[PDB]
Amino acid sequence: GSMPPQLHNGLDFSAKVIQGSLDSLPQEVRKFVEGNAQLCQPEYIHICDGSEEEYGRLLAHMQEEGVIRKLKKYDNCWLALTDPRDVARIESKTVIITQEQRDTVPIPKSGQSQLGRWMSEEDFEKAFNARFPGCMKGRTMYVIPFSMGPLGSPLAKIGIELTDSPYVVASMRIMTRMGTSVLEALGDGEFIKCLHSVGCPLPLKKPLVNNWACNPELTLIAHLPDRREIISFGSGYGGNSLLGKKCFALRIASRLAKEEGWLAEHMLILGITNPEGKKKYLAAAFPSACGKTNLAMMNPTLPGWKVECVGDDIAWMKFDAQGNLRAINPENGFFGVAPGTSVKTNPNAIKTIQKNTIFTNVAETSDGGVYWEGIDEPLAPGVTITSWKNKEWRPQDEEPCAHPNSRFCTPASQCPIIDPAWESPEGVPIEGIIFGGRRPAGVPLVYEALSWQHGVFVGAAMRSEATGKVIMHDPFAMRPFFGYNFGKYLAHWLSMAHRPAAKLPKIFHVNWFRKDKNGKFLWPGFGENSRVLEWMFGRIEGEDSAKLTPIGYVPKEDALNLKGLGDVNVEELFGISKEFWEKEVEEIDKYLEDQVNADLPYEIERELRALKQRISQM
Ligand SMILES: Nc1nc2c(ncn2[C@@H]2O[C@H](COP(=O)(O)OP(=O)(O)OP(=O)(O)O)[C@@H](O)[C@H]2O)c(=O)[nH]1
Ligand SMILES: O=C(O)C(=O)CS(=O)(=O)O
Ligand SMILES: [Mn+2]
Ligand SMILES: [Mn+2]
Ligand code: NA
Repeated sequence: GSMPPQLHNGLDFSAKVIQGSLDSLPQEVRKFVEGNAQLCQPEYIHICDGSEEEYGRLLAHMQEEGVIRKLKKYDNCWLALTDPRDVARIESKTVIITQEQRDTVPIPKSGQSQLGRWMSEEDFEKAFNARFPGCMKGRTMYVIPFSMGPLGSPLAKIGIELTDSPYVVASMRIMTRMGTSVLEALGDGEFIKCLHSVGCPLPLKKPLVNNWACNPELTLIAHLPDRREIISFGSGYGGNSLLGKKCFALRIASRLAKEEGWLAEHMLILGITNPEGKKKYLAAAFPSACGKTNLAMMNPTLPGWKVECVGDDIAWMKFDAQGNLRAINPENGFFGVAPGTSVKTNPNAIKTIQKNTIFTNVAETSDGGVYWEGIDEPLAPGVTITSWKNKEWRPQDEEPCAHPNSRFCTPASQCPIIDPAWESPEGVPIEGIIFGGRRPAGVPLVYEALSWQHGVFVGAAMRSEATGKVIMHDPFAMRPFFGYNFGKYLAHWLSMAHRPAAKLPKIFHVNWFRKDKNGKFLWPGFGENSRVLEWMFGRIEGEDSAKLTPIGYVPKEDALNLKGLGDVNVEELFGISKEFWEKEVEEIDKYLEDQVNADLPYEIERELRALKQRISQM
């Protein structure tokens, strides 16, 4: 782009560029970079090229500065340990800015919205000016050009993330497609503007914990959809700092999707092939910490079935001209929870994460490997553990060796079951959509919606045990992620039924988490969930394998393959109690009335009425 006009030499940052050229950038990309460099005052500007030489130089830089350690047991794997105040995506510090609040959340009838957190433009201006001026002093501003989706896909969109964290650059190279080829594809096109700072200008005003810069008291993750901007300050972690993932590919993208006729969803995508050589793609929305990654990478127990992974967390979907709902994974890697990952629960993740992977907040073994609760693989006599708090650790310490939200960040092209169409620009045709969460009582293993409207209500009605327990509402697994008013999002989903030629997927709801009276899981889950997927497959083919109930279709007796599982308390796992469901519909009704209020579509109110009526006839 061109040099800004100057009476002095205070606006052109060319002398501080240590990789790339401001003159090579598209005009509007130059203006974004240089305007924010003026505000944030970085010492240098590094324009990322996405090369393997860059990446290795970056990793070396962080290793020299003690920001990450090499895991010498594996091939090109690394470990970062954070400040314990900065360990997760933080919804209480996450906002969306629009002129009118109702564009962002429905105005609730009686209570405070739980469907988003609106901030006015003027309050955001104050917050921005209290944070960003001078915030990169003494640091490098990295410029990360990235594509969400295969480079060129009709469904793909480009962002530019400015950050002062080399951890963010390395993680974005895995999680997105990053570098010079993205700038060449973008040209003078539109892009999402992503600004990120850890909020710790040098010299440091406050103590640095574990070599991990953050500013918990000023953390703020903001989204300005009308300006196509995402501005995040004070956290270096996950969905707060890797701005392509939740901030772009769910919050900004769900609003662009509403504007443009598509969907952006917190869904895995998988391909499943049966023993008769037929393959189908499924999408599934479960809340965080409710097993999407385990399902997306399943190793099925049933012989002759195969599952392949297209993505594990975000889906972008659009009807094509033929009426098929086509989906892409806009991500380029998996940002998976590490604890609980074992050969029993996710053997294909175990395979994937031993090369080219960055781990955050797991334990390190003395021979340079990784450990966490639930890994279920013993260490040789002699090998010791350093916990994620950087302290010698043993099991008699009561605290976990890994933080419960610790992650791996691994390339998708390495997974041994990555689907052969996972980067197809046309996307994959979705034939079923699965909702679900953690329900210890009342909700059976699987049911099928009665109609598309009923299915949209079942997404709306989702609830899940918080991870005393509380049963939270998390409609469509999107509660922390709606880019705009949920009522309008329901209308958008309902409207897909009115598109001529639309081939609507079947909608299901699952529950892996039902417990008996003693608190034991009724269903063994994991790869045995292949039995539930086989039933859903047959359903999509029209098999006569369902029985009607008040909450939807369930498997007929004998319809699930439970060979090898004769031991299961089938009475309890599939049972439907009038008393539980009368209470459930009352909670659903109270939630939708308060939280969606004047923006609740008629058709969702009608499905609530019909479910109440069907339960009343039990
Ligand atoms: N009982 C049971 N637990 C399951 C099953 N599948 C996954 N889990 C549990 O789900 C958790 C793992 O899910 P996460 O990786 O946290 O879930 P996610 O949906 O991928 O979350 P995000 O990556 O945060 O969006 C662990 O507690 C697992 O034991 C299943 O079939 N049965
Ligand atoms: O919280 C989630 O749903 C996640 O996938 C982790 S993060 O990307 O939000 O950090
Ligand atoms: Mn996951
Ligand atoms: Mn997620
Ligand atoms: Na650290």
